[PDB]
This record gives sequence, C-alpha cells and structure tokens, in this order.
Amino acid sequence: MNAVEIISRDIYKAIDIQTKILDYMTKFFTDRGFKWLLPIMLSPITDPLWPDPAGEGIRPAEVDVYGVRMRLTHSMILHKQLAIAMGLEKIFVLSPNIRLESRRKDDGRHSYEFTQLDFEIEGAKMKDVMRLIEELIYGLFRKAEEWTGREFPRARHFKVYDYKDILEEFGSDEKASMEMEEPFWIVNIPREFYDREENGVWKNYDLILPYGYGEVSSGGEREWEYEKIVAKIRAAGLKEDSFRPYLEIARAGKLKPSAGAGIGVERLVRFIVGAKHIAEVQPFPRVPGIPAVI
Amino acid sequence: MNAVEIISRDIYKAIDIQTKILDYMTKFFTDRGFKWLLPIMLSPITDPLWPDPAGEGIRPAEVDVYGVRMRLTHSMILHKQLAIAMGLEKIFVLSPNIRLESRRKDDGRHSYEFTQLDFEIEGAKMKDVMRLIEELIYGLFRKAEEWTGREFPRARHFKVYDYKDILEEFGSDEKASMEMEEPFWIVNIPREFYDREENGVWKNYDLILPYGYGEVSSGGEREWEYEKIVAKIRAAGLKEDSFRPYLEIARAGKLKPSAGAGIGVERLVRFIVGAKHIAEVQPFPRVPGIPAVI
Ligand SMILES: N[C@@H](CC(=O)O)C(=O)O
Ligand SMILES: N[C@@H](CC(=O)O)C(=O)O
Repeated sequence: MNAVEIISRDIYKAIDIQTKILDYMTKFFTDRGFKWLLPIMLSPITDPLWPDPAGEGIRPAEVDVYGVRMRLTHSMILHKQLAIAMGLEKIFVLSPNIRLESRRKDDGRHSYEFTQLDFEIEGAKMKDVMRLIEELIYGLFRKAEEWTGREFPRARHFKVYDYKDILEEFGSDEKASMEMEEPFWIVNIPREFYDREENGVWKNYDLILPYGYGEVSSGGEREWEYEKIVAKIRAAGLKEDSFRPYLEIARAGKLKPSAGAGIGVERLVRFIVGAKHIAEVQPFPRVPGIPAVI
Repeated sequence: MNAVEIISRDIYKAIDIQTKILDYMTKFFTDRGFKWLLPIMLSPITDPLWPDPAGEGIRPAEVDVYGVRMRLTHSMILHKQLAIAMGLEKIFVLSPNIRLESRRKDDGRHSYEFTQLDFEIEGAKMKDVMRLIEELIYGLFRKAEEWTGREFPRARHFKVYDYKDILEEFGSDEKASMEMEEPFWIVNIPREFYDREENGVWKNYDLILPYGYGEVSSGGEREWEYEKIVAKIRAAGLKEDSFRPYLEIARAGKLKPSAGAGIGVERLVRFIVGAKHIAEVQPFPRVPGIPAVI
C-alpha cells in the first residue's frame, strides 16, 4: 500500500482494543510486583533466533555506533537474563523487535517490526510461567467479551502437547492451530542456547491460538551455566565471539536460574478484532519481505 | 566499565521508581481518552532534528531493509502527525529514540538511546498542551513525595520565558536550569519544519527542570499545509526526497492541525531519584560517544 492508502484505513476499533489490552497487560504485571523496564534497540549482542524450527536463520540488521558494530534487537532475551543478574527479581518490558524475515513467513501473524510484552522471573519453573500466562489470557478474554460483546474461548487452563507429538498428529503447529477451538501449549522444542535443556528434554513452551491464528507467546526456563551454554553455542555452529560480554557474565557465575516468556501484543489485538492479516490492526504495516513506504 | 561491572551496579530503587512513574504516566493518558500506540524503529522517513538550537546536525543511522534504505527512529514526530491524519484524535506511545550524538553531548542528561512518552492531540493549541503537561508533572511530583518521603517543586504552573529572553539573561538553557528552583517553560524557538510558525512566532515549548537537571519535555503546534511545509524544508537546505511519503500526504491535504510533546522518561527517573548522571538509572547505559559493551 502507498502512503495515502495506508492513512485512509479505518482502524479506530483495533486501536481502541489495543489500548485496553495494553492497559490490562501492564497492570497485570505491576499488580504482581514486576518491575517495568525500558527497551534497548542496539547492542553488541542479540537473540540468534537459531537453531529454531520456527525460523529460517535470519541475520540481525546491523548499524555502526561510533565505529562499533551494533545489532538491532532480534529479542531482549539475553538482556532479560542480565536484568535478573542485576537482582531485579521480576521484570517486564514492552520490547520492539526487528526481524527481517522473508516473504515465506508472511502468513498473517508475522510482522518485521513488532512489540512483545517480554517478562522474566528469577527462579521460576515452566509450570509457574505457563500458569501465569493462563491467568493473564483467561482474564483478558473475559474483559474482551465486555469490550466487544463477542464470545471468546472460556478455558481457564490449556491442554499441553509435546512438539514431537504435534508433528506426528497434525504435521505442523499451523495445522494444529487450524483444528483447535481453544488455546493450547506446545512444549519441549529443541531450539536456542538460552532455553534450558535437561537430559534431552527442553523446558520451554509456546502458546498457540485456535482457529488458525497461530503462536501468540513463547518462552522457557533458562540455561545459566557457562560450560553448558558455550557447548550449545558451539554445537549449533554459532560463534562465541557473537556473545562475548554475555559469556563474560556467565563465566563469572552471575547468571541465575529463571524462566520467562514474550507475548505478541499485535497478535492478540488481531485475535480479539478477528482480523485476517495482522497488517489490518497496525497503523504502519511492516509486512515480511515488503519494505514499508512509511 | 566492562560487562560484569555494569551488571554489578545497584539500580533496584531507581527501577522501582521508574515502574511507579510509568504506571502513573500511562494511566494519565489513558484516563483522558488517549489511544496507546506501539513504536516504529525503521522508516523511510524520520525526524531530521535540524535546524535545532539543541542539535548538532547529526544524520540518521541507516540500515538496508529488503533492498531499501531505512532510517532508525530519531523521533516519531512525523508518524504522530500521520496517526492524527488517520483520525485517531489523541495518541501516545512509549517511543525509543536513537540519536548518535558526540561526546560533547555527554552532560549527564543525554543518552544515545532513550524512551520518550510521545503524544499528539488533533486541534490542540500550545496553551492546551502546556497546561496538560503542568497537570501531569504536578500530580507526579505529589506522588513522588509519597514514594520517596522527600520534597519536590510545588508550583501548579510554571514561569514562561521567551527563547531570546533566556539567551539575554542566562546565555543558554543550561545556565537557566542551574539558577531555577522550579520547572519553567522556554517558548518561541526557531527549529524544525514541523513546528508551527506564524508571523515570525514559533508555537512551541520546552519544559526545563530546576537545579541544572535541564530539559525534560519538548513540543509544539504543527504545520499541516503543504506549501508552508515545503518552503521551510527547502529554506533549511533539507532535501524534499527525504520526506517523500509524508509530503504526499501533505499534498493530498490530509494532515490536520495538532499539537503535542514528548516527555523524557529516563530524565524524570533521574530527577526523582536525584542521580547526577542518567546512566545511574539505566540497566544498560548508552553514553554519548561511548559505544555500549552490552
Ligand atoms: N521472548 C521469548 C523469546 C522470543 O522472542 O521468541 C522468551 O522469553 O523466551
Ligand atoms: N516529541 C517532540 C520532538 C522531540 O523533542 O523529539 C515533539 O512533539 O515535537
């Protein structure tokens, strides 16, 4: 779409809903004693997004700052762990992510710029975080019924499936989404170095929306031990050089066990509004593979 | 400071205060019927930050996005105006800004990454917005007295200085800040093309903190007429191509009269904690001229 066409759309309703969602979600966390952090957009280090069955192996956008290469935020995962290392205990941030994925990921829920409500909790287990998210989502859906007068899924807790079993039964997370009528969990997904792996089991979780809307949240317990972290990085063919300051902190023994998740705000807006494509709820669309004109 | 030293700092109280500040300010705006938008970090267009007394003519950092040159957000001013054009009426956003200024700007209040609470109001006039910001600050300061047990500036309304009168009496905005015990306004400052100028008078305003803490907020009424906008860009030596899609919307006569401002969140946290350098309230410092290690 061209500039004038974009500004001509009627997205008042979507933005009204977005406002209510942000109000609800931020209060949910501050009510429970979480600290509210501001995002970082440039850093020597960022989320590799690899290995990850959900990705194609993209490289972060990079810009020089005073002669030094910085990466644009893929996600603040590493910085969340660092915030826990600073003793903040329970944190969240409204974090813009930049992920320059290909046209092949333009499936209606992807956007090359998007904001996650990203949170982390010192000492938490996967069960704790999944339960917290269920509490948030159930509460959100009840409020949405009041806001819209429409019905939303009423489940207070969601069924749990192993990634391996999803592949066997449905073939893909996307096909699973199409068949379900309530949100559900996919757990135990082999992916990035920071997700906690124990004896072949990955302590992680993705929340998937029903009716084909796809993944809305992703998280896990974390690795915190230097030796384990470095082995995982090397095994994936990644470079220690790409994580130098983070690995210095890990080597010093300053990472702590924690668990967390990120929640796609615009993906939730899309679900509540019932929009076919996420672009319909964004003032300034950022469609994968298509450089925005504004 | 190496990475280990950075995360070994104490920042708990500062983040505690920041959390209370963000809760307060976001509610202030949502209570008044403002829509809560999400930020954009990459665009073909951004705030030129020039001409501007407080700038130094820095050019936006750029990155390739699917073969197209995109600018990292200096400020969302142009995008705020486009949101008004879309009929959103009253909007705000927690917008990260990237401004790669020189070491000369490392004065205790500047950071090369920072977040503004940026807001815009269709049809608003400068007196309206200044009164709104005064209302916000007065309320925040009364709350801060409860949070901290210390005393803050009392005034319900701040003294207004014309820019040229600040230059005459104090020499600069910094010197003025150091000699005041109450927040004050500086108005009528010649700067960027988007600020409204009528008969040699600029309808804009900066809020300055006392005790040398310096500027905390800046805004104004906007130009919306194509001919007026084009003339100011051309006279400034700026290239029209740099603002193409924005100018298309102006030409189509879709821009509307509006006024707004941005409020520096970290600068407020600094003022309330009483920190000498703004780095002290940031988990991940972004000091002008010093590329961050994390
Ligand atoms: N935010 C997610 C990672 C992601 O960005 O997908 C997490 O906490 O693990
Ligand atoms: N946010 C300001 C511009 C700035 O100081 O970045 C405005 O509303 O005009």
